Amino acid sequence: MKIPKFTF
Amino acid sequence: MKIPKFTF
Amino acid sequence: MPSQMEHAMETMMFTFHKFAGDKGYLTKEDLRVLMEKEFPGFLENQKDPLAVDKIMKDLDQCRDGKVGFQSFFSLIAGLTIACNDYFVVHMKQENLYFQGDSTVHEILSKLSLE
Amino acid sequence: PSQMEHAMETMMFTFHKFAGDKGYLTKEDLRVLMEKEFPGFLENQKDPLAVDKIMKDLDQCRDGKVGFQSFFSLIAGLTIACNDYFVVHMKQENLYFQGDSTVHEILSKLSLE
Repeated sequence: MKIPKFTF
Repeated sequence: MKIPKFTF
Repeated sequence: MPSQMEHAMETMMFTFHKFAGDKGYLTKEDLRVLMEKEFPGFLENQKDPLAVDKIMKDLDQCRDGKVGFQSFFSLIAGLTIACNDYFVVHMKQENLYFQGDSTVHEILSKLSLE
Repeated sequence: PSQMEHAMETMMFTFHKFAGDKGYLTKEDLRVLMEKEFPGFLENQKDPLAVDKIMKDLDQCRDGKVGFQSFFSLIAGLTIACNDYFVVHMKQENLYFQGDSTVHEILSKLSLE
């Protein structure tokens, strides 16, 4: 499963 | 992501 | 008498089907509506009007305009895993108590798509 | 009071409740987590090694420790399977299922491949 990356 | 496989 | 985890899973299942409807998948517009209701702050907070289009593009198993459940789940994985990392870095050491119906909303406002 | 944001909090805080300060789950922590959060599930498996097998199949799981993304891949695997089951047997079908929890019911129909 590919997962989108969110950053902070 | 690897995902465990469950069946039915 | 479902456990907390069982109810959370059910929430995610049923949320997908609510916006997917009978065709059983989400269009981009479906996903936009889903996100505006279920992650109220989120899209608009992004400084990018193509945010949903970019997200749609980066969702596993998602290639001809259609977002299936597995693809929908990868979105939730990305968001939650990023929320967790923020929580671990910035919040966990700092309090024993955390507000329900509040903390993930607060953390989502700190996130931007890569 | 978004239901999705609530569900995410549940998943995050469930992991940390059982992982504690060390910030990961052991095999024993996972067993205790599953016993409470998926009541009946392991016992329904006909297998005293079901948890050991599950761990083996988790993502980024290699040294006896289950981190959060690993934990999430467990939830993903169970939820995706429940959804396939639901779509096939409960959604269009038509329904009149009167249980309190459809996910509890579907979980009693799953096993690991």
